[PDB]
Amino acid sequence: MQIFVKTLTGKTITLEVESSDTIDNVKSKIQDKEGIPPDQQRLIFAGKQLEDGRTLSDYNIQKESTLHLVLRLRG
Amino acid sequence: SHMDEYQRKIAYMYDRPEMAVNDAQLQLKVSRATTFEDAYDIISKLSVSDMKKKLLIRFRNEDGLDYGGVSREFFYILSHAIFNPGYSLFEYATDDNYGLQISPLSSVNPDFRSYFRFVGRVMGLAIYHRRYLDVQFVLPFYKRILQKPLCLEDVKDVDEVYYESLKWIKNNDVDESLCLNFSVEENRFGESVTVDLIPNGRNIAVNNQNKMNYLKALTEHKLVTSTEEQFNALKGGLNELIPDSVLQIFNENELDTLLNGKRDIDVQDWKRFTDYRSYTETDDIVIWFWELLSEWSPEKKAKLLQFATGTSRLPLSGFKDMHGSDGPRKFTIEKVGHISQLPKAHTCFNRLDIPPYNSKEELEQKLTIAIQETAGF
Amino acid sequence: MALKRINRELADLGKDPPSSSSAGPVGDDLFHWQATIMGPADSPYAGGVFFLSIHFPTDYPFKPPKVNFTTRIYHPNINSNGSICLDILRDQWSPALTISKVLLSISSLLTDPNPDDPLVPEIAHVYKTDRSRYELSAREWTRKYAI
Repeated sequence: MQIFVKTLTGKTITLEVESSDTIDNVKSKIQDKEGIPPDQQRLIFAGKQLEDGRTLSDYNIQKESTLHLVLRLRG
Repeated sequence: SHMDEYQRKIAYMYDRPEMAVNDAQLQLKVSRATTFEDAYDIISKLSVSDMKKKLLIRFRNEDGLDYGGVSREFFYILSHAIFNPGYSLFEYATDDNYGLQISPLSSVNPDFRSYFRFVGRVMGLAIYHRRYLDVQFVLPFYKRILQKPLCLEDVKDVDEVYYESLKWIKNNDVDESLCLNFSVEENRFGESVTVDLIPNGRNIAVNNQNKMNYLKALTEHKLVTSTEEQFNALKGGLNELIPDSVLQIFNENELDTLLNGKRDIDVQDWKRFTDYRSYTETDDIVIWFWELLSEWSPEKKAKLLQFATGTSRLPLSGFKDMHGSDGPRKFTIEKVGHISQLPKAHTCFNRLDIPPYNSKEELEQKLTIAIQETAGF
Repeated sequence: MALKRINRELADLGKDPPSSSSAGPVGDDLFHWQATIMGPADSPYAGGVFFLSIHFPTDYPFKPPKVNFTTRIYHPNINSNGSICLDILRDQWSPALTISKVLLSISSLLTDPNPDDPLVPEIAHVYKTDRSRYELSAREWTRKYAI
């Protein structure tokens, strides 16, 4: 499927993933696309923070789901 | 390639019949101590025909050969003098991001137009005689010189936090809780004065249907309207030598390269003006780090500088007057972390944490991998 | 915009104070505030009072205010000078935030220090390795200086 992630900078990114795909796979894809380390990525959907070791279907993520992504860096 | 195009443009520009130097030599003697005063006394009275002749510069009581080096040193000193913020002509865009821009307070002088025309003449003379300054303005300045439209994104090159706030206002809805309206409070020597972006703008709150006009007015006022007369005088002085039909074949980056040459970061100054925590100047890690920096390309040095200090720009006086988030803070190197971990950085403190590695090759590999994601220059 | 907002924030603080943290202008200068923060009960800084100096930039609310501690505090995110390395004041700042949210964030930081912004690497390492020693040192410093 296709999901949309909006960052703190307002950038909207489309990710081609599946509901059965794990959170680790999505974080790895995000790291490949933008270089954000999986540990520094925080994803929020429907008031729930995505955690490693689970899948998108575990968070009731559906077609064109809107997620909030925040990256931690700097100092 | 980009370099080939820039070289072709430079050759075409200097091949124009309207930018050819004469054969007579114009002497120009300035004392080293009073460079700014003598330079302003001489340059601000020369004619356009005189400024197009060969520039021969002799420092007083300093007799020597290789007049090219003497002229380059004179231009370096003059550029570091006229553009120095302490002279109340230009100013850094932000304390922790050193970007020169025309200071709005410079209007306090009875006649700033003469000084800014002199600055324009200096820039035009530097470009005309194939000599380089050593300053680093902001991109909106170069865009203004070339007469390009300025938009919201241009505020990113000036101030990051201001641009982020403006983008937040653009994206998210603005409610009545915020006391935002069409007015700006500018503090000039203690007293604060209110400037209205639009007529009777101090009594017009921003709704959800006006925030676009508010952002447009704020961007125009911050980038252009606050420095109209001064920049007009500066551009008149600049175009007194270089016709506007010549500057308009470059862009905001090729003009920067033409004005300041290829940008490089000095390593000796960096080593002389740094401090160590839990480290000594004779430690193996420190000397290996300095050797690696010595044998490195400018792009990767700029990447490391941005990774450590948070920005790739330096103050007008090197690493001596280096500022942090709070105040002055020189580049700091500290021993922190386990051996396997990558080197870390603290940008708001200008700090670099390097674990105590065992071999120089491992240090180089870890440092390169750590600075990979940073984009410099 | 840089004065109406400050007046609104001061009026709101004067209407419904948090009853723990206080803020107010020093003398008559709206661009320089002093704030008082009470030590959280569930933290080693319990029973202490801390003073903060807040400078509002002329670009407010587009630029965050500068907050500096005055009383010395043994914390893994506050250096000896007093600078606070807080995310809400450098990265995640937005015009919607007020000056009370900053005080609440600082009071919450005094409860759970963030080891991912180690402004003081030594104290951060002690906190991450030996919690008891860090807590004892924090309590000793609070007793010595905060009171």
